[PDB]
Amino acid sequence: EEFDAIKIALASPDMIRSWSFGEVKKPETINYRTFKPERDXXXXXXXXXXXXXXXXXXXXXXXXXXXXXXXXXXXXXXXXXXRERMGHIELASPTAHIWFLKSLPSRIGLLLDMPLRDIERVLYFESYVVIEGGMTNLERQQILTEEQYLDALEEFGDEFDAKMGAEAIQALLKSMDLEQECEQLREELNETNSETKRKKLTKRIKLLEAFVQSGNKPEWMILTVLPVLPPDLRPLVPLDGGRFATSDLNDLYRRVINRNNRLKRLLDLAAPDIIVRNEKRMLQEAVDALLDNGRRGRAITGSNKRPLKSLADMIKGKQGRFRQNLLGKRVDYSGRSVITVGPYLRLHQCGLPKKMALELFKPFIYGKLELRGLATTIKAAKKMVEREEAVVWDILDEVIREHPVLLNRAPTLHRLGIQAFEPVLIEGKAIQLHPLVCAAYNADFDGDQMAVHVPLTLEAQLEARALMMSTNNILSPANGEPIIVPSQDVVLGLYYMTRDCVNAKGEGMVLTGPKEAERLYRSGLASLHARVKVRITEYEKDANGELVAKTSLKDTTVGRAILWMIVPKGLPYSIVNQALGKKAISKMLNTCYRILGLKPTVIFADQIMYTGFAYAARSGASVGIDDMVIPEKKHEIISEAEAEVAEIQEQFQSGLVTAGERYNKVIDIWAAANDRVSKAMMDNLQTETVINRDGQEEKQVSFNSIYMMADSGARGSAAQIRQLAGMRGLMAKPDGSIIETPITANFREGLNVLQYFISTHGARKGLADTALKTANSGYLTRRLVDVAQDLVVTEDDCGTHEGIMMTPVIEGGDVKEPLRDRVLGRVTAEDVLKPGTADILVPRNTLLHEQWCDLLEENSVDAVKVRSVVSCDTDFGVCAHCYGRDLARGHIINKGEAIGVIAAQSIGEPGTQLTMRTFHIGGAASRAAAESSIQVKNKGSIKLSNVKSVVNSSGKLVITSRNTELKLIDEFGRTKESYKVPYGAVLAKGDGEQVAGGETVANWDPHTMPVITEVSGFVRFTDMIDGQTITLSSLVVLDSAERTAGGKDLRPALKIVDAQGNDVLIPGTDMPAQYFLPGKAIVQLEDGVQISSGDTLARIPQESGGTKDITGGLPRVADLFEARRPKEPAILAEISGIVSFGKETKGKRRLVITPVDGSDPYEEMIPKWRQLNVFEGERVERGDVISDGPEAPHDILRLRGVHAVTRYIVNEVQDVYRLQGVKINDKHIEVIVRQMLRKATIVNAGSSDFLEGEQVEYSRVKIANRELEANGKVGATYSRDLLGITKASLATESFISAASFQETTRVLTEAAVAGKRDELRGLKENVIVGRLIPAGTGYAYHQDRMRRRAAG
Amino acid sequence: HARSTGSYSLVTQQPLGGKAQFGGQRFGEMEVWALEAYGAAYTLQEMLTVKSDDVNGRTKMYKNIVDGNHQMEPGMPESFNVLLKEIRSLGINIELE
Amino acid sequence: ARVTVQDAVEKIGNRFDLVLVAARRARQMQVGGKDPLVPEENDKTTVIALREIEEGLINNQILDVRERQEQQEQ
Repeated sequence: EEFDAIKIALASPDMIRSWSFGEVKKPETINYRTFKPERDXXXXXXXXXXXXXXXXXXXXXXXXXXXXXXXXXXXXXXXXXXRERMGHIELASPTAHIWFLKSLPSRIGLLLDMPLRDIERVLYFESYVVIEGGMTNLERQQILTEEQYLDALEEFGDEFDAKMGAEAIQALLKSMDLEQECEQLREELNETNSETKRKKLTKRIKLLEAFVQSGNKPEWMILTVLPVLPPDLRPLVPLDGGRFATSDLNDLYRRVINRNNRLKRLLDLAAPDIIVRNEKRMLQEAVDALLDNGRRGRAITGSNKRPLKSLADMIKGKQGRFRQNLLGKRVDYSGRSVITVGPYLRLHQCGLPKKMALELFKPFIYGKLELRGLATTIKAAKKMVEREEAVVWDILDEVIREHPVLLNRAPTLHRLGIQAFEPVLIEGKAIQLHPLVCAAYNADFDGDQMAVHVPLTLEAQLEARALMMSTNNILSPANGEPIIVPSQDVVLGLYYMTRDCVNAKGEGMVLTGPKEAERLYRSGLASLHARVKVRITEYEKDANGELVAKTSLKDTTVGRAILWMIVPKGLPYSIVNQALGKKAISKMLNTCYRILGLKPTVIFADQIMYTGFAYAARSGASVGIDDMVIPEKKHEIISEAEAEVAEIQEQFQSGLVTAGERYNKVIDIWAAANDRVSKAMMDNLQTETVINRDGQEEKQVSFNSIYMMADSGARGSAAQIRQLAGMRGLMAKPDGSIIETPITANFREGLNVLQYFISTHGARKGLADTALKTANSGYLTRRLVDVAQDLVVTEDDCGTHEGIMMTPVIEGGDVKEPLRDRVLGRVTAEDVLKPGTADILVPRNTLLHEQWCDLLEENSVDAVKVRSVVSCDTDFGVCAHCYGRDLARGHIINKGEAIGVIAAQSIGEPGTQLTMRTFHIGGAASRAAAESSIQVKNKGSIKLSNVKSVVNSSGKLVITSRNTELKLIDEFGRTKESYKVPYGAVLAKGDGEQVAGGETVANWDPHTMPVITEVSGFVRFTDMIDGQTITLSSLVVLDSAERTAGGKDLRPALKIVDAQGNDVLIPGTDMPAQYFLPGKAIVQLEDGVQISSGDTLARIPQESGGTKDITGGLPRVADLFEARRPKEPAILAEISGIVSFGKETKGKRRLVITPVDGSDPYEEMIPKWRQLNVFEGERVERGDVISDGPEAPHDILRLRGVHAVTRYIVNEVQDVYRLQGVKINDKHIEVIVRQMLRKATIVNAGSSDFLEGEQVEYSRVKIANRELEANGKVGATYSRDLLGITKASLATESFISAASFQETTRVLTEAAVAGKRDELRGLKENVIVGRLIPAGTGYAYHQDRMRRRAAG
Repeated sequence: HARSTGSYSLVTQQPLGGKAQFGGQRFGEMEVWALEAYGAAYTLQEMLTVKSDDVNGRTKMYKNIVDGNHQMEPGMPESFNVLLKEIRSLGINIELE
Repeated sequence: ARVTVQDAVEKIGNRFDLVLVAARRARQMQVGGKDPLVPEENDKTTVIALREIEEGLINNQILDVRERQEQQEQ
């Protein structure tokens, strides 16, 4: 019996009159000074019985009864209360016409077939348009002028129906016939169809069908009575603390008050043309001017508040209604503390203080004294608390121990920002917080504030107890690895713990297990000693459900023996479990967490921290003047570099060297010299530090704290240390180029004044950038999270056959990531590893053990078909089994989880939170492996995939096609390194040979294209038009975009000729010697110039195709998340068949398409920007790119496919954030792609939805019920174009939601006509309406409770 | 400054903010998406509603503190009634069925 | 105190409704009318409910049969 959503409807006189029923009655209560309101009710003393003006005694004459009652003082009889129901008063009865036509589309304009501006003019104007009639031949909508209305009324006489003002607008809105217009325009546009007809006609037909089947009458658009709110519901937020001032609300109050009151009394009084004209124009501007237009002639211009423009300040405070609802409120129960760090107690617990305690626990203290009975009444307990008795502290502790507290930092990013801890009292005003958790919050101790909230009872305390606990949530659904930061004194302390030293004291020790207590704590045994024979017991978990012990003597240092006592469970026992005390401690933490992720794996794992800060504090590392080491080679390197640069400026003084090459050269010498100072700095960081023992010649490992931080990894970096001792580097914020005045002074040495000047310059620029990235990252999270709201994730496994082929990235010299991490933890349709022997079966899940077994054994196959989230047969929501299994908790996730929605939306936050270096790193570096010299990873046979090998006469090898592939295959067959081989690359060995690590097959200069030819001879320009296409004198061949449309069909090419005139073809190739020149290229040698074998002709100064280099980190992040198609597309092949290019184009798009032969052809032209990759002498299949460059989102979605889209997006994102240092799994990114590819357009016909696109799920239901029905031909295909994906928030099927994320006025205007009910399917709409989110924990009650919707 | 319950405002029934010895500070849209991120429907749904936009949630909540019924009323948000309100002042007025 | 809920997840993995189940048991013991079946570490009835779920003798069917048994006997 619970209500469902709301009802979108219009303003009607019956419902609004129901909201009033009293018309407009009285001020109610106020005006105490006045002493009386309007005072017309029934009483024992009414003095007006049996009539209106008569007495009960029959003596109403003289001075008795009548208007005078029993009390002639104050207190009126009219009140009408204040809050229960929204009232209504007159408030501009005749017209409204405000929020229709307010949006860019005019709704009354399309229903009345009238333009916007003409509606704005004809309102408050004379109107006079005729309405229906049987005696008149004029149209129902036929509009007349004043005089035409006088002659029409005096001529036609009776049966002529028209009204004085807005009534003819009221009367057209009333007289519009939706059925006759629907069938009339339906049969008319269906009988006569045109390209211009479908627009504004067909959509008008379906739109009028939406009006007819909507149920709301257009007559309800206008309001006869306007419902007025009670102040509490009315309330307006004043800017000045609540002042009304001069605003157009007050202007329209002064004009609309007198004009509206005089208009009501005039209309009810049948006023003449003077008062009805002045009151009709003044009131018409009162109701109409507040709606639209008007002149802001308010008080004096300037020095006055004018918070009225579109009258949108009521619906939208700043960006919308967010401030009122759908955004963050002031919450409750908050300490608002500042973080302190407790090292002690438990990873999850709170050093909640006594002062913050008992302030928010007052209800639990009152109920505690009640149930326990130490108090008598609630007031007595209040006295006990206000008196601050000592007994209250004991029961207070009884409550606090197991009553958790949830914690969050105000700038919240990801899901782990809020975590539940078990509070314990600590004396102080602050909260001691676990430092390993501080890195999870990202919070710092610089004094950033803290929001402390108290959960409420069952769902909050226990939900945060079984979910949001910091130990219960370890894994981070962004990187995928468990996020723990045992850095700082844990890395330094474990580094000092695990290490060796020559000689020193103690030598070896026979004692083994308990050698730390007696040996360490007694005397004579250092914390670390090399060559100790102490044995270490081992445990083997390979047995089923049982551990197999073992023991043996291993050489290990005393500190390593101390670290071994931390984890009693099975370990590598000082091999991988000790190492150097580096991030490998986090690695062994991961391997220890790999088995039984609950359990003493979880608990007592903090002993690494207790011993870390314990024996780190015992170590007591320190930094001082002696700590840093200045290399003596610095003087020789700075002097030599200064001498070389002195020779450079001497050559520039002589004029032999240009200023540019001299500047960049000097930059190179100071850069390489700074590298030399860094390397010598490091050399003196390890081998210069010595320890004197006995002869001291052997010395020992360095104990320097700087080296412990650099090698250990607790903090600092080789670059920061390079600034501490070596050169600081060079940068210029205003110029953007490396300065020619380097900093030769170390921090220990006195810096120069100008050095400090440039350093604080660039440092200020760094502060500006790092301060700028926060807002941009926040806005990115705004867009992404606004898109991600749509994930229900309901069905478990729908058994879909579609899955992505999994192949490694294998880019550059070394592979960036292995395929095992991508294929790990993903459902697998087939996924046959090895040469198809057996491998996995069809119905088998991929775990870490099975995927690790197939990855380690028979690794020759790196490609396996794995199901992905983007491809799911589930109609509504996503399938957890198809998406994958992982979470902050253990594996095997369940339904109702946001998954990649919020996990990915929060995953993209840390990547864009900080740029990498100057942000040009994430951009196009313009220098790549295959771009300069193609290199191989593993020794093996290098082959060219999808290419035609063309041998030349010089012995080299060139690719005949445009887009090629160059891969290095090992003896097993697995792909090592594969890069796309572009046309024009001359390689020593095309195929059949081998290559080693770091082998370069071909070398091409990226600055100038060599365009190496084959047969020697004179250069001849082929298909080069002077003055139209193409324009020391050297020719310039530009792109066909700037070429004349007449000669743009042909393309310029360099054709070599012999001395006799005959053409000599290349050996083994049917085509002769020539080179295809792309756009923007420059040809140096002109006609009539002899050339030898392999002579250059033209070079590409710029790429031209997809020209523009790299947008940058922010532009590529907001562009990729923006999902919009590329600026300049290239070409694609939709269907298979004979592919050819022929004929020409005259005054149109160049390069008409000879192909499409076979199945019915269509002539395909184009501007011909990028070079054509496809060959004209061969038949092309479906899905082959006919040109290089970007494939665009639409052509890549309908051509390249979902798989190629996922490859592009995942590869680009993981490369950018990979160079940034953040490795993000494929799952969440493919969820972003899943939400990007939804709402694909639909071409289907016969299902209705004619010619217009609809949702993909609607196509699954329409085609499902289609093939289910006896007619299967009704279903058709659909285009995969993803639009811009930034309007997907506007494309949500829900009503109330996204209205706050978008413009409230525009959403209300556009959707309010469509009249679709929200239905509470939107999650954020549920957040606004108050009913629980049908996901997460509430998915059970929403599924079982919402499962009764079919019953009614 | 620690605060539990305090003065509210006549606008939307939300309290003013800090420095008033009232209010829970603020958990903004980032915390809304943090509860949507943790997947807790309870904390968010009763968050936006019970504390401010709902008097029923506070009255029934404090009444449930006695004997510890522990239930919190989901309620109909009065701030959502400020949105419905403002829309009612707008020329297109929406009414529930 | 309970180290990790993952043990009760090993009992019956859900994690979606375990909030409502353990909140129902901790509701029965917190409101009154129910007694702890586990020796107390001084942990409150909520953690006693977590260990009750870890015991294996409390689940959805036990709350349904026991709830209908108390409703029929009352």
